[PDB]
Amino acid sequence: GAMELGSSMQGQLKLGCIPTIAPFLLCDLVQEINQRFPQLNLLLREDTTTNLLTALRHGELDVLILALPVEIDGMESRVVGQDPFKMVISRHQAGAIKVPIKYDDLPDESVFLLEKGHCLTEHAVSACKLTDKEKINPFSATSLHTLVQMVANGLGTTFIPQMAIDHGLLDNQNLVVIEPPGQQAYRDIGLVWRPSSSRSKTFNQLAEVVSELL
Amino acid sequence: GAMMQGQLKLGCIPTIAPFLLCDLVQEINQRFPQLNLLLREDTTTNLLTALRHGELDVLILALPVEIDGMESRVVGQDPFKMVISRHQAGAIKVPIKYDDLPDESVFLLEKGHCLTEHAVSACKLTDKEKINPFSATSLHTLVQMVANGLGTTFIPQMAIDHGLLDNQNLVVIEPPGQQAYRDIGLVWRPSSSRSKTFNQLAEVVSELL
Repeated sequence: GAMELGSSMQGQLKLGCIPTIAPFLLCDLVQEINQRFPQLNLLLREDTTTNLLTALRHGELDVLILALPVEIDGMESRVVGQDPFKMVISRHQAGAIKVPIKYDDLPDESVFLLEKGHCLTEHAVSACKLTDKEKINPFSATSLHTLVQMVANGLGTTFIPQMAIDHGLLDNQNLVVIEPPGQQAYRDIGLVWRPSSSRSKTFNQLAEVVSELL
Repeated sequence: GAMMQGQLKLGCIPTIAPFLLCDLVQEINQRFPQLNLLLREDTTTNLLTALRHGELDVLILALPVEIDGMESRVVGQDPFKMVISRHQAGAIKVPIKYDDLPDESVFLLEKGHCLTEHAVSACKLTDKEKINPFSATSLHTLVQMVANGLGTTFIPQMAIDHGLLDNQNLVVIEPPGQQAYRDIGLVWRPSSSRSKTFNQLAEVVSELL
């Protein structure tokens, strides 16, 4: 984009994204858009899932980038890729917890999770088969950065999306990336927008670019 | 820490937490092996309510702000910087003069983030027309818009040293301000019986700024 644009993939686009995707995925999306579609100014809103859906319905955003599945009511969605889940612990408790990790052998009030309202918590404990709630610590986190920082202090473990690890969220925090126990875990990444939109061809070309980054 | 002793719940604003607390945790894990730290990232106003009601023990805010008359200790200074994309860097001349920029080109965080207050004050931004009406909601998406080429903004130095601008093709610019910085302080309750623990933590943060 540019500060000044002159006279489908051109113009302005208001995009919403969740706090568990925006810091890690939108960095590479901007560099692709800067080169492929130079005259596409891209404005960004980072908010939780239900708030972004409200902003889309009220016409304040043109398209969303969410983690699926979530209740989207009547909007149109397109999955563009999958984002694996991993577990992280510090190297102080690397001997206190065995790999392959198993939930029932862990001490309880050790699994830290984000505040409800972040779709990551419900997606993690569903993709990863975390059924024993007593594992979960009562103190819930309010951001993904502070969630990793508590795990870096050795207070337990958590589930981290792969795109955050690829972006370097765990850098210099002395952590180990452990495969999640049980069954395979991941989350769907898709674009959400209203059916009453003439920019369907603009959203789908962008959905192809996001599909290449995953 | 594991699953200057015991437990401690700390609150920090979103413009400091993703950058400063990474080093603080790695320091505490070695300097005080049994201090467990629970973290709460929220705005300045909501952090003061949680500290006042006992939900949190010690805060880390960007001073100056109204802090309930609580106990505060400034532990360091955080410089400000201006950032632009490389493909828009040839169009903006440095030293920066605000009146030469195009209008609505300075993106800023929305209300509630104290970074917008401290930046426009320390960097002496007076022409409110130069600010784009579209307010940003996170420090990460704010940078990504500037990387897209929409304009410029003020970024704390601790975010730049942490690597927020990596692989974004951004240029760092000195802002026109003789004291363009902000103060990082620890806020806790005067009634607290752990000021011997809070002050010792204030020195570890002072070695990080």
